[PDB]
Amino acid sequence: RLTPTMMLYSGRSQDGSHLLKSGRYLQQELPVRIAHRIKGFRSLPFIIGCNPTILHVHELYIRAFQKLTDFPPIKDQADEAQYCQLVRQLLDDHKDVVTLLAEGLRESRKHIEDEKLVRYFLDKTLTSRLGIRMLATHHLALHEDKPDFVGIICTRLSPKKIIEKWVDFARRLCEHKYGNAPRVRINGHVAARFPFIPMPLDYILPELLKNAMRATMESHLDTPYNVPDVVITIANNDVDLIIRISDRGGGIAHKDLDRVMDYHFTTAGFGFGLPTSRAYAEYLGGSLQLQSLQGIGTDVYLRLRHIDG
Amino acid sequence: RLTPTMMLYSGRSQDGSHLLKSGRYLQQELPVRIAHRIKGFRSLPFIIGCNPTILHVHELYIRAFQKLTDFPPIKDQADEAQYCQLVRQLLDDHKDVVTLLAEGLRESRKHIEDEKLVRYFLDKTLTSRLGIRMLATHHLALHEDKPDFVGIICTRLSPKKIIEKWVDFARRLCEHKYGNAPRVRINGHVAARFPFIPMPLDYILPELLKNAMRATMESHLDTPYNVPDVVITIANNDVDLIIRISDRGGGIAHKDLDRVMDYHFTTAGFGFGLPTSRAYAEYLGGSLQLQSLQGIGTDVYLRLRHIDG
Ligand SMILES: Nc1ncnc2c1ncn2[C@@H]1O[C@H](COP(=O)(O)OP(=O)(O)O)[C@@H](O)[C@H]1O
Ligand SMILES: Nc1ncnc2c1ncn2[C@@H]1O[C@H](COP(=O)(O)OP(=O)(O)O)[C@@H](O)[C@H]1O
Ligand SMILES: O=C(O)[C@@H](Cl)Cc1ccccc1
Ligand SMILES: O=C(O)[C@@H](Cl)Cc1ccccc1
Ligand SMILES: [K+]
Ligand SMILES: [K+]
Ligand SMILES: [Mg+2]
Ligand SMILES: [Mg+2]
Repeated sequence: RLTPTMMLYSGRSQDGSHLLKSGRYLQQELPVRIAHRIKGFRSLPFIIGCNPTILHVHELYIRAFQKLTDFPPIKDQADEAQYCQLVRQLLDDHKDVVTLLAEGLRESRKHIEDEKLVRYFLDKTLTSRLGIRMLATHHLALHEDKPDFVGIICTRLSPKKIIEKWVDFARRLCEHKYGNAPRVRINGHVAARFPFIPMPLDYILPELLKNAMRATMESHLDTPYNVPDVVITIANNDVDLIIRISDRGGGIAHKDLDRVMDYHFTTAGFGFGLPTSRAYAEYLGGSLQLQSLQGIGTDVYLRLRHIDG
Repeated sequence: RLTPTMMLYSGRSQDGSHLLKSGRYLQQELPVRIAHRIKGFRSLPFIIGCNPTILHVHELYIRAFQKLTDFPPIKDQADEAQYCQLVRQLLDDHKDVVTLLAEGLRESRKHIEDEKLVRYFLDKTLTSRLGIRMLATHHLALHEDKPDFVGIICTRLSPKKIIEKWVDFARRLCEHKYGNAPRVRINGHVAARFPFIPMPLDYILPELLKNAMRATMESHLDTPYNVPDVVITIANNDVDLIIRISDRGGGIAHKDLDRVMDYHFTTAGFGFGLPTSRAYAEYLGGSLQLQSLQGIGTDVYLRLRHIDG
């Protein structure tokens, strides 16, 4: 069952033939998708494309294409096993790509007149990248025998559990900077369990939690020891999963509202949290919507489609 | 200070000359706006325009134009006083217009192929009507000496007070039908007071409250004696007033979501509550936005711009 035009193999065999079919799928799929990313770099405005960090990333993708296309057609388990080593190397080599693009683009984008251009390039590049890393990680995970997982697909994911995971994480970060962190309540369908892919949530949830906690602390500088809770509601229905994250952090100002979804815009991280999360949600067939109550707080609505039966 | 291109006179004199200037303004303004509504009827699809209820309303507007244009130019207080009698008559004669349009259009709109057509006609007709009734009522109110009012403009409106007014009202209606009504909590800027025109709120608030209470009751048929509260948050900033109305009434279904803002669409009133409220909010420079958590509830966000300094 599929992410967009990308299928995650739920097949399984004892002879391990599902691993060869998966491996062969990747082998046919990855080079084409990397070619697309390279075409993306080739079409960047010249002046942005000449930035040395952008050039570095452009070269990384070329190298990846080279390694992928030089790898021989998979015929046996020894082949597949070796291909996995390559996939692991590329996953690691490219792990800082978002950060590098942010850096390379930060100034150089100001050099051009179409602001739509960079946004489009980042949405496209980052979401294609997520899709590639999902397929790749899924293949590697097929070798695992974690219970409740078929690759990266959790067969019985609890939204509440994964939210709490990221809450603990964001609270620790927040405490480190402010001395305290809002407490988080979670309500709604807290007992929901369903088949789901965690990975997008692992990107998005911490970004939105960090935003909500930061806003809460910075609007309560006089009582850091007593700040309004962040409240999270889970709604699980047959079509989608909805996670609403509500804070009393004072809201997103009218003057900032039309900018918060721009890559690089920050009123402080490096301003990628919101546009990246939205691009990811929409890529997967969901959405990310903001409701600002200026003077009071912000509600953020994450919607992700369910895995189709 | 103004609604769109319509100015509400805050002028005041002891000789009562502000009343003559206001009266003269109305006299120049109303006939033109009524002419526009008549042109709206003239352009309706023939088959809809021939509906007898639609024809009735079309005639009402013609009569109104006739009476308005036959009235002599205002020169003195006796004139103005008489013009007020006319305005009062028209206000009353036209008080059921929304209901009549709903009825006349209900079936006849199915006869045509552009669904955008009726929506546009209603948005335009209903909002122009609100604007006219606001100007008209404002003029009449200039004769009043209610404290805290300049015409229909409240100089120190409390959002909490007007919300409670409509809560009591909606709860009574709801209790009459279900035996109980959700309790309502109000939070946020509960002590806010500012200059504001109540009239749009008096339309919108009861519509949204009725929706929220109905949804809550119909999703709790087994425990009507114990239903989730409706929760209302007031956010007051320098740009707008935001009133969020949140229920745990189960949400607006995915299959219904794209229809709830259509005139006439109802899953039960007569399906005008939402599209009418949105048209009114947008006419006044605000908005009405819905966030559905299918399986849990709905958040409705009403935003109205503040009176400009
Ligand atoms: N929940 C929130 N409350 C208030 N402001 C927010 C919230 N979420 C985001 N923002 C604003 O949006 C801006 C952009 O957020 P983001 O894309 O995550 O980048 P960053 O957090 O690195 O600035 C933030 O700088 C902040 O001003
Ligand atoms: N808060 C809500 N919760 C659930 N459903 C709602 C809510 N508000 C509106 N709806 C749905 O939207 C439809 C249209 O609402 P409206 O325009 O007010 O007309 P009516 O209430 O007369 O049907 C309703 O019939 C109902 O199905
Ligand atoms: O940019 C990335 O992170 C990805 Cl596209 C690199 C990669 C390519 C192919 C296979 C696995 C990882
Ligand atoms: O349809 C209405 O309610 C309004 Cl437009 C009728 C009216 C016209 C002119 C003055 C006052 C009321
Ligand atoms: K941003
Ligand atoms: K409707
Ligand atoms: Mg952030
Ligand atoms: Mg209604």
